[PDB]
Amino acid sequence: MIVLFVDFDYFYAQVEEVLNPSLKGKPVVVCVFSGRFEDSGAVATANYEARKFGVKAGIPIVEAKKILPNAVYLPMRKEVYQQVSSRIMNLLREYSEKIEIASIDEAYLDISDKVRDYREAYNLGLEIKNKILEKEKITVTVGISKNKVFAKIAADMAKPNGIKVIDDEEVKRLIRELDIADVPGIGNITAEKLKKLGINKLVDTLSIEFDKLKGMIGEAKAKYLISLARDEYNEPIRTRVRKSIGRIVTMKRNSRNLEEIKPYLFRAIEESYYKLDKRIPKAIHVVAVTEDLDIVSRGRTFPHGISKETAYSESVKLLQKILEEDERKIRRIGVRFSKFI
DNA sequence: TGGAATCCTTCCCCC
DNA sequence: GGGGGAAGGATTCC
Ligand SMILES: Nc1ncnc2c1ncn2[C@H]1C[C@H](O)[C@@H](COP(=O)(O)OP(=O)(O)OP(=O)(O)O)O1
Ligand SMILES: [Ca+2]
Ligand SMILES: [Ca+2]
Repeated sequence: MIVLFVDFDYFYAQVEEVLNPSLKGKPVVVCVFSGRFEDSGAVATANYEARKFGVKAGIPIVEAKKILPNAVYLPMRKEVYQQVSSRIMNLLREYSEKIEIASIDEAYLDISDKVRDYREAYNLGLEIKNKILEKEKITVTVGISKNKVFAKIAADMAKPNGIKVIDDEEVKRLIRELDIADVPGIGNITAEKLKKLGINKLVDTLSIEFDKLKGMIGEAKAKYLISLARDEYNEPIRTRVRKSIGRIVTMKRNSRNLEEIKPYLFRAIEESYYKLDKRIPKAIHVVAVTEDLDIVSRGRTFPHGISKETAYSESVKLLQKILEEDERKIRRIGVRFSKFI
């Protein structure tokens, strides 16, 4: 068992660089304009030029202009990055058949049937970093170990433009040494529960009675951290498929009025239906982001697939259900479509 | 901001 | 008691 994990660096920004090389050397910030005010929006990502000054994914765009008033700010062109990504995936598909496409910018490859050890793996690493640098002009970080979680961690250490092997002895210290907050799947809310439980490192997971751990963070998560800690996590590489498709959009004002919201909602369905493209959903959800950034959703499953005129009419009922059941104003509104035939 | 997975808890119908 | 749903929310990650 030997897993290789690949992670395209500062991806959306690097793609705008590849597309206009003049941009190299300059701090680049790829933004998502919400279009309420001027520069209402958030940061989708920035190159390391910008990132070293605090500008990063999820700070408002106004906050990023106060730090770097002369950086280059580009609106997000997703469809573009979506295609460049595909082309690269295809490249890796020739390095192995066992390949999990994790996100727009990550993939793990099972390379047992291709390689004999951590030296031969390394070489395959550089063989690939190179081939992507060559064909597509994009730098990636490569992390390597016995499973996916440690391949990913390896990569976090080695970024950007890095390559790294975490071998079976280094995994051993890391269970003791690694801060559990730095484990994939443990976000701020689990990190805090785990601290008040006495777990700051991966290895303190064993010192607790399981059923207390289950009681704090869930079973699924508890079994995960446990197996990880017993050098015993070993989930395989899967070809995961889209389970849902949707679209959420921001209104120029916060509103409670049904006629004010509807056309935002209809545009969301429209784009959603395009994105489906010969896919037929059985489930529609209406998601609202209320004025204080809380998220409330109402939905419905059908026995048949959903056509557009049915998605139109049913979506308005579920939005009604939200206004009725929740007293707050509405900042964002959209749809998600799941349960494909 | 915008997208999408997965888990958990609760409710329900019913052997 | 338990299987099998669905629905709504919570959490994470990119
Ligand atoms: N919070 C976000 N909001 C919008 N888009 C995001 C967000 N996070 C990530 N993305 C998008 C843009 C990123 O380029 C892409 C990949 O994310 P990610 O791999 O974590 O970091 P990154 O590619 O920007 O740089 P890095 O090399 O540091 O990981 O997904
Ligand atoms: Ca990356
Ligand atoms: Ca974290």
